[PDB]
Amino acid sequence: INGFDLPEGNVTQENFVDMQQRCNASDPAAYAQLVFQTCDINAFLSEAVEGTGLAFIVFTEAITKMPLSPLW
Amino acid sequence: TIEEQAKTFLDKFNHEAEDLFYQSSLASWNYNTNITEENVQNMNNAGDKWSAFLKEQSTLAQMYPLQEIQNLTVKLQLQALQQNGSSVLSEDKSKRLNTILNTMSTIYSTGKVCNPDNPQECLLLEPGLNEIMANSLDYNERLWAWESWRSEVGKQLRPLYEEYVVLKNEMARANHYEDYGDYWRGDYEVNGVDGYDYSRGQLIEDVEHTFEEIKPLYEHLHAYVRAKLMNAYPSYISPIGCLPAHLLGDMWGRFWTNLYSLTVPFGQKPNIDVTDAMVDQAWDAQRIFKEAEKFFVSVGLPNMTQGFWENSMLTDPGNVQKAVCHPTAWDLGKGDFRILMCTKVTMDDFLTAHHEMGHIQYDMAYAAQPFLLRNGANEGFHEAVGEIMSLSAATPKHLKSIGLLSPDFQEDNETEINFLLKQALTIVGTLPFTYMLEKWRWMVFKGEIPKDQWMKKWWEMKREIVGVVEPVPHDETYCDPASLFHVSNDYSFIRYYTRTLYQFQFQEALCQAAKHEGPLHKCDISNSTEAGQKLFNMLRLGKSEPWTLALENVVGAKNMNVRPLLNYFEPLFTWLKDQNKNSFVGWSTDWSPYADQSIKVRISLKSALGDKAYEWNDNEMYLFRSSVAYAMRQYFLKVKNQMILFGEEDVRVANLKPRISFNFFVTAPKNVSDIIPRTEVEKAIRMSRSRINDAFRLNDNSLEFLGIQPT
Amino acid sequence: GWSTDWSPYADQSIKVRISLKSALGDKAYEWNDNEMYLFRSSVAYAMRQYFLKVKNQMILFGEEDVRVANLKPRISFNFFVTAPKNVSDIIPRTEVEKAIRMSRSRINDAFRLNDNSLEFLGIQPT
Amino acid sequence: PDNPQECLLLEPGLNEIMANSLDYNERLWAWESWRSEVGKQLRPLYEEYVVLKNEMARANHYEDYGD
Ligand SMILES: *[C@@H]1O[C@H](CO)[C@@H](O[C@@H]2O[C@H](CO)[C@@H](O)[C@H](O)[C@H]2NC(C)=O)[C@H](O)[C@H]1NC(C)=O
Ligand SMILES: *[C@@H]1O[C@H](CO)[C@@H](O[C@@H]2O[C@H](CO)[C@@H](O)[C@H](O)[C@H]2NC(C)=O)[C@H](O)[C@H]1NC(C)=O
Ligand SMILES: *[C@@H]1O[C@H](CO)[C@@H](O[C@@H]2O[C@H](CO)[C@@H](O)[C@H](O)[C@H]2NC(C)=O)[C@H](O)[C@H]1NC(C)=O
Ligand SMILES: *[C@@H]1O[C@H](CO)[C@@H](O[C@@H]2O[C@H](CO)[C@@H](O)[C@H](O)[C@H]2NC(C)=O)[C@H](O)[C@H]1NC(C)=O
Ligand SMILES: *[C@@H]1O[C@H](CO)[C@@H](O[C@@H]2O[C@H](CO)[C@@H](O)[C@H](O)[C@H]2NC(C)=O)[C@H](O)[C@H]1NC(C)=O
Ligand SMILES: *[C@@H]1O[C@H](CO)[C@@H](O[C@@H]2O[C@H](CO)[C@@H](O)[C@H](O)[C@H]2NC(C)=O)[C@H](O)[C@H]1NC(C)=O
Ligand SMILES: *[C@@H]1O[C@H](CO)[C@@H](O[C@@H]2O[C@H](CO)[C@@H](O)[C@H](O)[C@H]2NC(C)=O)[C@H](O)[C@H]1NC(C)=O
Ligand SMILES: CCNC(=O)CCc1cccc(Br)c1
Repeated sequence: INGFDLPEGNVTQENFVDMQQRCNASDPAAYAQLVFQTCDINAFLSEAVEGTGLAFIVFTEAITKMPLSPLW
Repeated sequence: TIEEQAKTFLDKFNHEAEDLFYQSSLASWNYNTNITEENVQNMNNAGDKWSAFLKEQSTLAQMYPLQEIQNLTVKLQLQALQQNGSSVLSEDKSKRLNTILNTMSTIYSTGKVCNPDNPQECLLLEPGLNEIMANSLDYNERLWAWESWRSEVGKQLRPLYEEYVVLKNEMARANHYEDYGDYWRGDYEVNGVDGYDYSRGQLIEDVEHTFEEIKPLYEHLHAYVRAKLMNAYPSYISPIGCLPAHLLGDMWGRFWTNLYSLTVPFGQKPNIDVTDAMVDQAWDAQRIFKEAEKFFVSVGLPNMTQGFWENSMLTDPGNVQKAVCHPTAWDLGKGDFRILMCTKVTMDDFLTAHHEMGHIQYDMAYAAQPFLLRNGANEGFHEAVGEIMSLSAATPKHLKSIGLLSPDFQEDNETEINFLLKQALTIVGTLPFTYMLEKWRWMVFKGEIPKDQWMKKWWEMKREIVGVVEPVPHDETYCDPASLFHVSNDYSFIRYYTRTLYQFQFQEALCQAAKHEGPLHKCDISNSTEAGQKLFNMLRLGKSEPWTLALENVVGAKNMNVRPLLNYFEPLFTWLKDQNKNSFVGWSTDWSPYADQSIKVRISLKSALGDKAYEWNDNEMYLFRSSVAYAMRQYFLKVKNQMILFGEEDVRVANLKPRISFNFFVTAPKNVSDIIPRTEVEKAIRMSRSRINDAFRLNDNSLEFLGIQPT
Repeated sequence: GWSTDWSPYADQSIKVRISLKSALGDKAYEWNDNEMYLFRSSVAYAMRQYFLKVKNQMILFGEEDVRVANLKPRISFNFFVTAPKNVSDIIPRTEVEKAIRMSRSRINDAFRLNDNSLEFLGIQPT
Repeated sequence: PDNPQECLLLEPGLNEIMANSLDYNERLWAWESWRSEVGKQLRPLYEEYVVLKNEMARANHYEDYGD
């Protein structure tokens, strides 16, 4: 949306990959320089934590993104 | 039938027309040489009577169609009368259109630019703004005049041109035409002449194709001039970018001739100026005219009619009475040929004599044609003829043989490169300007360019085709094209482009007949009877036959070819490529003279406001510039303790996108040349960033001032 | 005799009270000419919005059309709006009140004020 | 304001309006426009003028330029 000044909210999960190639065709030289991470939900689950991290790195973080974080 | 009665009407018209026309032409000639209020009324009455007659005949022409007409002569004349034009539009529409035209012309003619320092001093274009854009080399002064011209007359013409385009399109469509641009392209279009048939759209295709052929030569010319402009204007031209529009040597950058002063190939090498030898030989305007006459006779073209000599303003009246000094080859008609001009003993006047008398030659040649067929094959034929005449006379050989140039004279290749570059500045320089202007107008008339994108596409085309960049961003409130005379005064421009091609084709063809063994650039078609014959073939033809056939009459072709133009500048081209060996040849359509101090600003609403997010409109943008002006004022009054009256107008926003991204650069309250540096602007931004966010209910994350980092 | 209070523009003039310290206390910026410039710009923005929305009329109102009078250390002043280039054409107080109502939030935001602190005498929340 | 090309000076154009024109709008235009265009241009000059004039008179043994 930045590298192509697309109207904010024009591109969503519903229309990412088609607007990747579309915008690629529109301006490939001005598309190649864009860098995209491999955002896959499944991997995020197989991302195990070692040691005591399930309480001090996974739960403690998830708590901060839950209202009543302090109570939680 | 009908065809017979159609001929009958045309015959009656031609006889009556010739006399009625004579009156009008004579009347105007009399006033043009007298400039007396009495003569004003005289010509006015004659014109009205003559125009009225033509109108009446137009109605009579309509009765007889063109389909059943088989004879081309009668058919052509009938078409030339049957043309309804603005008459097709309703009285109200016509009157409004006329008012639009008058207003546009009046604004252009009487528009004034007051000096920012002193408002009491206000310059009009012709006297003041022209002497700046042509003479002043001050970057600031040149920018001021350029920007102010478009910031005043151009803005006033903006709404007028818009309505003008609508009414013109209505008239053209009502006259059975695609658009007003299609209406104009009708000039070259040829129908019912097998092997000469031409199309309006074909003109477009031809011009575009030929433009590609001259593209490389222009690229080298731009690269060379760019280097020189960089030297004349240091830290103002990038060696890989376009050229600031206010540094092209004139108000619109139409010609690069003034740049010759700073772009001279060989400063040490001057140009042949016989203006002194002429005076030494006691030359006179009459003398130079006789020399022009002799030039034509040398190529077989006939001597000036004795009557012409009897009735021709060939010098300044300089008496109780005054006369228009503008060179004019008058053709009063009914075998009446005259020339009005305040000519002097000058090399330019000498060449002008050949040019003007060349037009008279064309007029005399097609004088036998029907009243409606007495004209150049197309709009670019008559002027081209005049041009080749002056060119042949300008040749050092011509001057040397006529005694104006010393027989012992030696034309150094450096002096020749000097000559060629000066000509390229006037010719190759105007080709992209002319092409891009007609392309823009054609697109605008046919609706290719929406009104909301007029200025947008104007400057895109300028950056790409012409390689010229605006020194300041101009939104649709500006009407830069209208700021030019021909646009503001409803005239076609493709004539100039086509003329240039035709001229070189004609010259080269005549050179071939003249058996010239030297470069075309220094080809002298003088003393070439055979070449005169070829020229004459089209000359006598007039409008009786198609322009494509007339091209065959001289050049021996149908469509215009730029190859002869390229051939003429081939020596210069080689030199230019040599000079541009080290330099970059081309330009960046991304370079801007204001991009350096431009701050990109992304506005995010759905991210921050989300639901109930206000839509960013022109008023939102108005608030933003006002907010920036506020910050600049605060910053100056606090950090520098300077109460500067910054205004939203000083906030020069650019590259607006649907992401609500744009680039802005703050300038001085009344000095476009004074642009506030990005550093100081960033300090102002940071000082009031909170307040700015408050104004748009946004935040540093949503309101991204790229480079201004929130802490 | 005459009263030195009647003015040809008083009729469509809106009185405005501004209470920075009431809504800000500490960190309460000093109202200067720049704050006034911002105010006139904010009013012009509102007039434009109101006209383009209610009247669909793109009228280019500028801070210069916002004619301010009787400026007091209370930060109270009387303003009226004129046509973009017509001193004679004074925008009627009714229209101006509607324009304010429409963008009042926005104006309050710009001065970190609220209906209470930004007292637009004659305009009230509901 | 309608036609920028027609610009009246004070001696004849603005004076004839202020002396003859009976149009509230026209009269208001002339009056206001005169002060807005020329009156602003004189403000800074008049300020300096006052300072220099007072200096001169003070140096000529006077309380002020008024004295
Ligand atoms: C088209 O019309 C012209 C006009 O008359 C014709 O030209 C003439 O031709 C005849 C026959 O040779 C001559 O006697 C006349 O003197 C000519 N008149 C003029 C004024 O040119 C021409 O022949 C016609 N051609 C066609 C195609 O019908
Ligand atoms: C110019 O005006 C004439 C006069 O009406 C037009 O000719 C007519 O065209 C229509 C449509 O084909 C016919 O129905 C009429 O009978 C024609 N009348 C006459 C007497 O010519 C002509 O089409 C118009 N041309 C333009 C340029 O609009
Ligand atoms: C065209 O030919 C004429 C005819 O000779 C040239 O006129 C002569 O010029 C030379 C040079 O001054 C004189 O010595 C001759 O006496 C002239 N003769 C006549 C009869 O005019 C003319 O100079 C030629 N022009 C060019 C460009 O070569
Ligand atoms: C005109 O021609 C001369 C003759 O060649 C050119 O002089 C040369 O210039 C180049 C570039 O500096 C040198 O490398 C050559 O050695 C020079 N040769 C001679 C014999 O002088 C001159 O540069 C040319 N001028 C123009 C039109 O560019
Ligand atoms: C307006 O601003 C411009 C740019 O700030 C001023 O032009 C500069 O003047 C200085 C001093 O002579 C030069 O060193 C710079 O090179 C100039 N800049 C450019 C871009 O040429 C200009 O003098 C100011 N004029 C006014 C009207 O205040
Ligand atoms: C300039 O403002 C004056 C004052 O409002 C206008 O005069 C009135 O305008 C309205 C609307 O056009 C009419 O209904 C009144 O009858 C007008 N008469 C008055 C007050 O004189 C005037 O029309 C405006 N002119 C321009 C140029 O906008
Ligand atoms: C006009 O100029 C003279 C010349 O200086 C002033 O006379 C002097 O005044 C001051 C103050 O009274 C004395 O201290 C000097 O000794 C005087 N000098 C001479 C030579 O007369 C005179 O005051 C000036 N006029 C005014 C009114 O200020
Ligand atoms: C402090 C060491 N403990 C851990 O890391 C994990 C403990 C833990 C996490 C979530 C639910 C439960 Br029941 C226990």
